[PDB]
Amino acid sequence: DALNNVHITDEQVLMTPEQLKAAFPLSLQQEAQIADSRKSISDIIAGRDPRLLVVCGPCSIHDPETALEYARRFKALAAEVSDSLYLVMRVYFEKPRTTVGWKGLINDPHMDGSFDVEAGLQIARKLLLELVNMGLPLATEALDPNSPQYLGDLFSWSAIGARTTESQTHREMASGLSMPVGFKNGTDGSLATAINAMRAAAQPHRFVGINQAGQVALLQTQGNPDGHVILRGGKAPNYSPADVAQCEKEMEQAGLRPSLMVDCSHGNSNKDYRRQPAVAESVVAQIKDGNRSIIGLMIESNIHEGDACISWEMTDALLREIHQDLNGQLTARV
Amino acid sequence: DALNNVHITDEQVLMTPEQLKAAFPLSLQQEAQIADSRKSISDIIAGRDPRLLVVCGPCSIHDPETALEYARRFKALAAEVSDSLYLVMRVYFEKPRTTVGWKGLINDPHMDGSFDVEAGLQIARKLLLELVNMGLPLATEALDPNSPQYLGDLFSWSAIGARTTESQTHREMASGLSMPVGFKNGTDGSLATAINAMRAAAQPHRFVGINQAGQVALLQTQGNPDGHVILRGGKAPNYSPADVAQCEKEMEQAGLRPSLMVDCSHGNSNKDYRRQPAVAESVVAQIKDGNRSIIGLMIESNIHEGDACISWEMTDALLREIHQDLNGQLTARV
Ligand SMILES: N[C@@H](Cc1ccc(O)cc1)C(=O)O
Ligand SMILES: N[C@@H](Cc1ccc(O)cc1)C(=O)O
Repeated sequence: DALNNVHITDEQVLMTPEQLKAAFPLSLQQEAQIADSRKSISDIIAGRDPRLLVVCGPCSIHDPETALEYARRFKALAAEVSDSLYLVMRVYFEKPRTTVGWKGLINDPHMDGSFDVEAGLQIARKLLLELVNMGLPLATEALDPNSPQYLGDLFSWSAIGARTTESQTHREMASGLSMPVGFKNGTDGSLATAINAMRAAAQPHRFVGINQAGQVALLQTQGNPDGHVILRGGKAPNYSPADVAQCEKEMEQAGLRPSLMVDCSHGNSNKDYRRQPAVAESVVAQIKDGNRSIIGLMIESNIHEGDACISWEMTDALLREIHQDLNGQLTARV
Repeated sequence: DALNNVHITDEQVLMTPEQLKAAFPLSLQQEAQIADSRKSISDIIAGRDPRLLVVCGPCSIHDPETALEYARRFKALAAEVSDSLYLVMRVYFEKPRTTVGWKGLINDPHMDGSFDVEAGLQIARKLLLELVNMGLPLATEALDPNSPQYLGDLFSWSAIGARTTESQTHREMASGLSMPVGFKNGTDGSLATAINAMRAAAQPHRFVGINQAGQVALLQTQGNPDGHVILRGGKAPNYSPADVAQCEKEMEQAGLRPSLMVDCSHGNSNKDYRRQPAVAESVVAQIKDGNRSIIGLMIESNIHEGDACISWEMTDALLREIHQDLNGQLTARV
């Protein structure tokens, strides 16, 4: 053709969500465990559970074995602290916002720039199934309408940022996701985008995505009742008590019940791993001081540091310190 | 299902690109016309055609009749300046840059929050076909891997921004597009993203999109040889002679022959319509003083003024004045 596919040499129909799930299905036990973790995170966000939601893990998943080692250490740490903190392992296969670099375990699993999406999807789903069998709740970030259909049944929490809310085809996708959702503030620091997205997510909507057969589809949503804001900083950090108070005020003026998670990383640490514990400790001080809107923390943490990810030893010490400082000023708030 | 589509109430398969094009096919005259306008734009970008490429039109399309009214004036003006300026009408249905508001003619053609994408696609393609039959080359912006399959056969030029380059599944989509492509600089003013994307677009690549049957597919690309940079400001405008010289320097240092278009709007006018003409005039001055890299202009222009769109009268006066000023210096470059 003179106009169509002039610069396309080949086209290959991808494996569908149907086929991926049939090749790597969930067991009844795994399904029940995931539903229960989603319910627990919903209860925490809604204030019915006193514990603090801690989404912690690597900046981006590198390979299955390292992720499993981190998961072993993380589950070990979580069993000791779960009476005050609900640890959820973030499994991000890719990093937002790059013109450059490795495309991640799903797109380039062989790590040679070959773009083998189909093998990456199977590797990722197998790894996620293994993580679920370890008893770990998993956290993701929604960046497109396709990956929820392939892998969303394995996650208990999702972050929503500008890649969703600034599209028009699927800006309302959060209202149709089966998991609790946290809405990141604007890159400039605007809370309005996150607040509007959180309010809209509780309502029925329609968006363009795919069906289980990999076909472009129009989806009608029911509304997602489990939403909260994520404070991740803008040009300047926004975790301070004054910024938290401003967030609570803007949420209350929107008619929402103030519920927010503090990202200790990117915009509140300014890309430096050394600042994350300071943000976490400021949040702990605020919770001690009768703050009730802060429902969770986000922490970027690898086995080693240096990346804005803190080392595993720092993560262990920090989570233990938070648990010791958060004695029962969290049962105080139910 | 207790895990899948909990908050989804309905799902229907959207009309495929195949079916859309079967319902609203291109006549062979329009096909040859679009191919010829693509070739002419490619010639301008490569420096074979001395004329200046001018992409100009509404901030976004409001409804079909307003678009047609604009189009008749724009075609009339294009006829009278066609020896020096090659006019291309920008037809942007979606806006980038929002989380609230009207979803545009494609998603909400009834403009009542209905999200009737299937009717919007047909209305949009009907409008585009009528615009093509008026003899107007058309310009779009690629914000999505699916909309090119539905409507790209009607466009002669496409802008490429962060929505493409800062995804990791279709970051190379431009290398597989059948039309010349302009790469916008980063929001911060960084030229590296646009330059790297422009270089990568000339190479064979792979990206995830859809086939003509609406199925998720992996596309292998041949490479797109018709690329240029779009200067659209950052934290400050970047159209000045010093900024253009720096862009030339960075492009040459990347191995690219300097070829750029100056956006007289968003970052370069500070979203103040009153400043758009000055920008354009500056570009004119630079060409009169020996510039060889500036190949085009982009102008946001509607029937009425202030949106940072300029009025049609401002547009007409500005384009005529540019045409008067440019006559001889353009053939002297090639
Ligand atoms: N299946 C997803 C919802 C969804 C459906 C279609 C999509 O394209 C994206 C997401 C869930 O249960 O959360
Ligand atoms: N059909 C487009 C190329 C394309 C193919 C698949 C996509 O998902 C997107 C774009 C063109 O000819 O320009």
